[PDB]
Amino acid sequence: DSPFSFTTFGKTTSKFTDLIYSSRNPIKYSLPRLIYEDLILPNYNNDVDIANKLKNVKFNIFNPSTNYELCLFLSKLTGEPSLNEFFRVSTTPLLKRVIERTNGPKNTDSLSFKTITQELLEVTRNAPSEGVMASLLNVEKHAYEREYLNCIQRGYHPNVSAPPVTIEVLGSSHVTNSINNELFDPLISQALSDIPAITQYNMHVKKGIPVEDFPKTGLFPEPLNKNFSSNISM
Amino acid sequence: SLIAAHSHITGLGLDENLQPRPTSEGMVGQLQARRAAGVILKMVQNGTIAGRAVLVAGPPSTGKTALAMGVSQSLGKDVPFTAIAGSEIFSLELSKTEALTQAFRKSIGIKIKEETELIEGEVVEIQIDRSITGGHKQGKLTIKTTDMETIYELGNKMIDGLTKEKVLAGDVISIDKASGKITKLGRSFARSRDYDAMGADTRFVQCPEGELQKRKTVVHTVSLHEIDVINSRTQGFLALFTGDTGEIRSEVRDQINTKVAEWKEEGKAEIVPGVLFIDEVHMLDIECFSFINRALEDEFAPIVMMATNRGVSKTRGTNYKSPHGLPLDLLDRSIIITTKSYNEQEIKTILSIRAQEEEVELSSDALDLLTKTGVETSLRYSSNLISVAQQIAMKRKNNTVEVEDVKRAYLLFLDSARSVKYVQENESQYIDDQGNVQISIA
Amino acid sequence: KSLSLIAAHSHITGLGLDENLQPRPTSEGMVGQLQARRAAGVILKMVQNGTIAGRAVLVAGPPSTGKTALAMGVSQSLGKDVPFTAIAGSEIFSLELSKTEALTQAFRKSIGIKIKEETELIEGEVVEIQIDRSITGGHKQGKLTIKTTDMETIYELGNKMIDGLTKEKVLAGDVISIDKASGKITKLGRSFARSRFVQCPEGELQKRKTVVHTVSLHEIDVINSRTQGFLALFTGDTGEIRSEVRDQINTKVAEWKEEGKAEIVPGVLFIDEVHMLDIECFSFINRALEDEFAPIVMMATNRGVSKTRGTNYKSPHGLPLDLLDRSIIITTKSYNEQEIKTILSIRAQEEEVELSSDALDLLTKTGVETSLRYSSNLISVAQQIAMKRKNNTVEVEDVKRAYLLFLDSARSVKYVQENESQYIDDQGNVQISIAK
Amino acid sequence: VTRTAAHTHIKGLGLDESGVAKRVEGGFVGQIEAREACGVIVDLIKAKKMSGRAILLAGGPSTGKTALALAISQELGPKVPFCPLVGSELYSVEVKKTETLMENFRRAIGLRIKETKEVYEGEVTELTPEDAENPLGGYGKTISHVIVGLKSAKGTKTLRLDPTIYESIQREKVSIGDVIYIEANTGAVKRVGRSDAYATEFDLETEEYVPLPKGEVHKKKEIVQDVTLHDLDVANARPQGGQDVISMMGQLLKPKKTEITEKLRQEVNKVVAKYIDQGVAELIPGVLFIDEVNMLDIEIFTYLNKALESNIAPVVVLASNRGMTTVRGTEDVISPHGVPPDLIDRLLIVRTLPYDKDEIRTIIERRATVERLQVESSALDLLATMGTETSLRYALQLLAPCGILAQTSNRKEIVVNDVNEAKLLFLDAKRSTKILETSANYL
Amino acid sequence: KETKEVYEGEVTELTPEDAENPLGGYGKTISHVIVGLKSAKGTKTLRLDPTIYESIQREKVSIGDV
Amino acid sequence: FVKPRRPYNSEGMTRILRRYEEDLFCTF
Ligand SMILES: Nc1ncnc2c1ncn2[C@@H]1O[C@H](COP(=O)(O)OP(=O)(O)O)[C@@H](O)[C@H]1O
Ligand SMILES: Nc1ncnc2c1ncn2[C@@H]1O[C@H](COP(=O)(O)OP(=O)(O)O)[C@@H](O)[C@H]1O
Ligand SMILES: Nc1ncnc2c1ncn2[C@@H]1O[C@H](COP(=O)(O)OP(=O)(O)O)[C@@H](O)[C@H]1O
Repeated sequence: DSPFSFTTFGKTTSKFTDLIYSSRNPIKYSLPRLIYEDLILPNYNNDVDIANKLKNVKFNIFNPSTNYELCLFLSKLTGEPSLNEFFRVSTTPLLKRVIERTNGPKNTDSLSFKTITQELLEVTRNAPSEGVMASLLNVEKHAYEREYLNCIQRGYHPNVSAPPVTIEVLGSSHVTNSINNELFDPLISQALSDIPAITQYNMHVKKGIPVEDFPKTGLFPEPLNKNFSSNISM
Repeated sequence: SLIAAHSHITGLGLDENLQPRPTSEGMVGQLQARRAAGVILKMVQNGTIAGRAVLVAGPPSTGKTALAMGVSQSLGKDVPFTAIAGSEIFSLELSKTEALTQAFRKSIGIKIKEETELIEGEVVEIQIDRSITGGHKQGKLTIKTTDMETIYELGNKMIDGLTKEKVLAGDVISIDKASGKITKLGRSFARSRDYDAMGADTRFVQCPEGELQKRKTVVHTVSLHEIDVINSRTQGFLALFTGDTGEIRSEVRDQINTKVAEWKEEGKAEIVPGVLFIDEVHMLDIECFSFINRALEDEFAPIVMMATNRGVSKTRGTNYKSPHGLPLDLLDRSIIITTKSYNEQEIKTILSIRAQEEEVELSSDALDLLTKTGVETSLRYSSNLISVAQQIAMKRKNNTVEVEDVKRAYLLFLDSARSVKYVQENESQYIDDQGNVQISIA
Repeated sequence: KSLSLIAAHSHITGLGLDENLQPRPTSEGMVGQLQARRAAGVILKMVQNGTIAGRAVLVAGPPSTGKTALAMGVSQSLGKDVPFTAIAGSEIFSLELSKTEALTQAFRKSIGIKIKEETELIEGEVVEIQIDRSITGGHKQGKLTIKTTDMETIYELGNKMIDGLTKEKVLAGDVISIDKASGKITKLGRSFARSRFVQCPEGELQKRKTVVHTVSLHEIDVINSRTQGFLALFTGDTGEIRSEVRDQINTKVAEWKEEGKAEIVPGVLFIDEVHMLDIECFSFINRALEDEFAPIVMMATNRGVSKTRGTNYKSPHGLPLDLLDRSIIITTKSYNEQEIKTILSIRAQEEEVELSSDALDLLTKTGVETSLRYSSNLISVAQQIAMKRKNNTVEVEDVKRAYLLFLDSARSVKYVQENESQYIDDQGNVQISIAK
Repeated sequence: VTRTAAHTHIKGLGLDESGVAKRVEGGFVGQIEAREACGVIVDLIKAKKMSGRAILLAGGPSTGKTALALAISQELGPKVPFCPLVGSELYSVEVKKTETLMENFRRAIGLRIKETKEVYEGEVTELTPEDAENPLGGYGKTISHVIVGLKSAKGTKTLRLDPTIYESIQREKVSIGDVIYIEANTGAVKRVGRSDAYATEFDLETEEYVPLPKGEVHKKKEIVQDVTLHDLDVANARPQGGQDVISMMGQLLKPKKTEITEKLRQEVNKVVAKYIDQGVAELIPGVLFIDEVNMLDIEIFTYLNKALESNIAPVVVLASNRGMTTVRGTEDVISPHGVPPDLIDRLLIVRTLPYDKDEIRTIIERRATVERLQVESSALDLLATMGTETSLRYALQLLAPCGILAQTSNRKEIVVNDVNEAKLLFLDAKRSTKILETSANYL
Repeated sequence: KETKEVYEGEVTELTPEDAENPLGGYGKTISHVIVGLKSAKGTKTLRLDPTIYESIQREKVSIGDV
Repeated sequence: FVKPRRPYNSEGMTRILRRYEEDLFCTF
């Protein structure tokens, strides 16, 4: 019992056998070369890159070269020891701000203090059981273990599973590299996965790369059960 | 807990022949309404039929919600009782049909039977094998009792269980395989050489004897709304508690109904019906009534109890007056229980029961004058005056409420008619409907 | 392609007109309404010339009299590669888009840009593949031999086409179209070899083909808005596209048209039941109709001296007179018995229904007595009664049984007026019991 | 034993081969003309040729309109899709009612498919990944290939995984000593469980044990799937199931209804056309039922006037119980059954007629049969004269209190004194209205 | 209300002691962690769990910190 | 006859041993 695969892939018309991911959407959005060349990619006859610089770097209000007073004001507000952090916040997308977030230190002489709800949160990280703060802060896992939810079955499965719509442009490789980079971004896909243990042992001991230089992995949320991790039912 | 408005009622007070006693379980009077409520209680406990709407109608301060909550108290455990107000349907996240669908599906119960294995013993060896980043965690565990000795394999959630409230190879733990509960019973080894890192005062227990693994058939009650919330998306358990479940699709409910029918056929689960109570149902749009009109005709529908203190009045969303604030389609398919006003002795017994619930001792003449005020004015004012007269009673340092305390409470706090008369005698002092007020006293 | 069971206007294949813009009595599935068909042909030549823009035409008449039929005839006779957007009056009251923004989207969806580009492709018949690999797979060499019905070749491949051939696995006997520039491998199928099924291609292996592209203004507006990709064309969350991006698109289409790399094709926007719009929509429409990149707007309505929505007064056709000054009005009329009989015969041939002649005359009589749509709806029910008694031809009593079983408007109003005590009135009063 | 609620004693229309309905057969009493019209429309939807055909069921309250729609649903069988709906469901806070109208319109068109699945399955024997030459170059993954050794019945296959396949291998947490299920259409992976080739009781993670799968490792199986066009539309609107970044990031986001454009619907229709031209799919038109159509307002009616003219819309059934009622959303015009006349002209109205005393008596008799209840003849006559006196539904819902009050007296039959006790205990609409009129303080 | 048993002060020494029987294929196996602490009119060395040193390394605890 | 145990294979991974008298932490 599986969802219907709304996809076209390489099928066989029947010392190893190599299988490569080749799932594509049957719906194809066909786009001409002229729009992609003359409006997305910069060239000599357009001003995409110049306008991008003039809007993102030169007239950026968090530029320390021009708004040093504002940077000092926001540094006194937040207590963050780097003045270039506002520039790096404002000029990268959301998930890039998500997956390399580091818990850096902030100075005491500031105004962003510890909220009582945040202090209530921060008390119960490594607190064990039968503590009053931990037991008052662990309602949901108590309800998980009391209602026997870790051994429940799955009743609903989706009917159709489909990949995203493949955009094709005939006669250009740059669009193909850009689309492959957007669909299979190695930083995000490494954030949504994990490194094998023998591979990690080859990183750390046999190659000398330290632990904190690793790419960030294991940000995928765990499913409720082992049964809820998939859509194919035996 | 705290003494509430309906804290003096534990049950309905009915005989084996469904004859209500004149004074039982906090109920006095209302014999016909209590008889009909006992009939509807036996109907719900039977569970054979579904989708019947019950109406409780009468004047204000009569015993509608008291009767409904008494039905809930006599209903007992593992039977759902969704008691919502009529105003909760109007929301900015869910539609009225979707909110009423969730309120319907909260009152149908699924009882699933599960098999468990219980492991308790003295632990010998724990080996935990983690990766460098701590992601891939696997391990071995060695558990023992006085007669047997076994070595198990550990998973990720088991290792996270042993990591919290750490076991130090000589504690006696309890493991439920189907639940994943790690319960450290105590410690039996009593190791003399302990490092000065933890302030453990773990009680001395004895290492358990006999069979290490025992089977147990367990049961638990769940309802359909959390089932289709769990099956709705990836993080349905969090959306169960945040309430962030926006407009679950119809295929989810269809497949959940098919799976529930399969579970009933296989004998794994059985459906336990409950009661949905909609307090003050006259504040609902006619769209809500038209949805209830069809949703009462499904097999997956509970017994709906609706209470209305309104007379003939205009239905919301329309421009015509209707009996009980409801259209005639809902009154076509509902049986109505009518409540009646009280007498002197019933109000006196209600005040006696409430005073015994509030542990306030009342004299005879104070009780007579309180019943006199509750006959002249409403019942709720005489109910609320009791704690005030009690506070006045320990203000003069004696634990008995006499005439003078209730008279002082009567002078201090005003009625509805007294406040109406005192406003209407001094209409220039207050802001009127036209917004004109005389502020200066000259 | 383009699956369709039977539609209400599926029998209309275009406007039946001669070369002098004159209407035939019966051509391409349309009868009657000669002057309206002539006016719609004038509109068709107006669009086909394409030298003018932003002209609004209102089509008004009695209900069930050839309005949507006229619009479907115009859309069918327009043909492909011309944008045609058919919206209703209630499709603009969105919760995430505003009304004027939705009207701007519907306006810009009806103007297309014609782009001609070429792309060389290799398509042939795969005879034999050779794959040589090392232990670590660092260096791969391969031979591909491939053919048409005319030629033969063998190709030496680099490692990337080797990886792209072991992906989407090509075996012997396969017909593959290969793109050299982007490396896209498409399996058209297997050829004719008994030992799905397609034919072996003929002619040259390395064909250079040109294609004619069509893209609306709204597609480029969604793409050039950097906040969302091209998935908003399918998901529908465009979400209030700004005005400076539209200014860039409007300048760049003129820059493309002056260099000759593109041409602009105008289309027809059809707003059916235009009287359900609000006054704020019409107020946007009077200034939107004077743009250079505005299509020819066809609007249909049937109300007569009705209250305009959002106001408190009454206007002819539900539209205020400032909008009506910017419109030229085509008026339709009622049908005679001969035209109703011809319409019913056409709908009988369309739905594969065989009739008796006296049953057709009975249908014509009850069509000129009650409605055209009631007679066009009973003709499918009577065929099912005819198959319920196992005979092909529909006779008079077969139509009579459907007339007895299935009710029309005025008869139902008559029994509502007769037995209103058993129904819910406007005041919410009903009687259910039969006694007393 | 079983559960019933105001229905399920209706099993079908109950006709002959020639369509002539009997008097009492199949849970139906009377309504011969309406049942014959329902048989005609059932044969019409089974003809599978018509699109955009609409009828309206007109009648009073408690006359058998929704029962006819349920009988149509059971006469068509479970295979033809049936979409029950209420006129108040069209109002959503997430999305406009126009898109909800075509949401339910595209929900009522069925489709089968015959889909081939390329399956790799077996027991994993070894898990050896190999590393890259420079992993911290920023571009490219940490690993390059993963070798998996699959063992099944009469065969053993070794595969070289892509990294993208290895992500969906790792996410279901496989290990050596497991049984897996590679599904090659989408890259979806099912962890079947631990094999029984190793030990059983030495686990602590409530796992279940699966034998070695039969057949070869590489398979091609045929799977028959039933599907609608709406599921294809919402799968292409929110794409989940692939192995890209966006496919994971859609499965974790909140699902929300969106305004589906016409362009995706045309592309989906072209794909379904190319599926039906290759002899794989077959199109199943269905029935959409809207109860209480009078609660629809003017713009939904105006859009439905367009929605009925599409070449894909199914047969739509409406129901109402208003005589002379103004349309919702308008101020002055009055139209029959709360439905505007431009939509009335496209309908085929079916009258529903009220019942007599004997029809109420046999309906109460069959109802008491269905809920497994025994009634005396005098009590049945009292119930029949009450059903003529007040309403059919009040007598229909009063019988379960007679069952309870007969049970509580250690009795099996229902007597007239028991019916009088149920009379005195529970009230009806007319007595409650008379109490409301003669009331002191809005009682 | 709650009771907290705390240890705090400036670190005096931080030496993870090795085991008397190290395991093969590994490096610096730890039997216990010895940390010395000093405060106002008080100095006391500690004897800790071996797993605590991993949290010491994650929290970046050098010598001379509080 | 008894049925053999699943293979335990942990390469390049840390190890924590908790005996009766002393604890270990085999790291890298
Ligand atoms: N029979 C009874 N037993 C106990 N308390 C009662 C009884 N009847 C009325 N009351 C009290 O009177 C009040 C009744 O008001 P409420 O419960 O809101 O229902 P309604 O609005 O229908 O009168 C309740 O606070 C309840 O405590
Ligand atoms: N000239 C015509 N030729 C063929 N069919 C027609 C013609 N005029 C009207 N009809 C039929 O009459 C019905 C109503 O037409 P339509 O224009 O859709 O309604 P309205 O006039 O209310 O917009 C349609 O089903 C169409 O088939
Ligand atoms: N012909 C019939 N035979 C048996 N029971 C009927 C018949 N017609 C109506 N009923 C009963 O009347 C009730 C109302 O029917 P339904 O169509 O659901 O609502 P309404 O008639 O008010 O639209 C149903 O519960 C059904 O049991």
